[PDB]
Amino acid sequence: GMHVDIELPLGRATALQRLRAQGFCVLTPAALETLTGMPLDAFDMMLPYWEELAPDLHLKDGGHYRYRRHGCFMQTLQPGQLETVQHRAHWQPTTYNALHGGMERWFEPLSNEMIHLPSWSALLVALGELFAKLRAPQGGRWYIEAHPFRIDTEGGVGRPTPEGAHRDGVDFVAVVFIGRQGVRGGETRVFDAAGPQGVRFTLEQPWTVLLLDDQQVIHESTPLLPLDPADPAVPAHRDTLVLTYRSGGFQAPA
Ligand SMILES: [Cl-]
Repeated sequence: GMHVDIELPLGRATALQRLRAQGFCVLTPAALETLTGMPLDAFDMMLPYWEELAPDLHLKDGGHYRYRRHGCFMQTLQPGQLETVQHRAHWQPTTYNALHGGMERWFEPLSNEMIHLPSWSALLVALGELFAKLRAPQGGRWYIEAHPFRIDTEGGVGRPTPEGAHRDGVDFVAVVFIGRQGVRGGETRVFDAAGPQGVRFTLEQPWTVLLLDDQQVIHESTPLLPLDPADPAVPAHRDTLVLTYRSGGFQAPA
């Protein structure tokens, strides 16, 4: 099988061995603290922004209601720096073989206050430094997109993704579990992209992080189901943060 390190904290060197060997690993909240040098209280400062995400009104597929925001960055590895870049669209071609065309989506920008938190930079930088140890990006630069999400069961019906498991068309992905209430389901699955092996596990502790080598694994999560569907007024949602890292540039039409 494959290792789901969801109970014990991985150090950076073990996390690297895991990503090389199986193409993903899980960092417990304690492992994230150790990796980033930031205590969990500093990460908690980000939580109120998940109450202010913008509705994503682009799809009308009868799925659960989606809220999000979007922001992009460039990380330089030596000398280390992280900087914002101008707000930009997110590309969604029907295939990562696409050179041109496809859908470009404008979302609302991340809160400026959130991106100036110490934990925000600590998070993006530490993960970039880790990922560059597996596969160094061209010119020592990562192009990073951040997608904070809330999926709310107050409306819509959750169904399996038509496409099944996906990759993101980048080099590395981090899925950070931010929180959840009033729901079950939302189980993550990670599969070997070139073999039959897979794992299932449910992220439950805030600041648990799933690290993915986007060229070696594919992933998905199962639909949410309200714990108390009989009662509307009880909040029922799941919060995540998806960070993508890409060499060369942001995914974009030529
Ligand atoms: Cl690609």
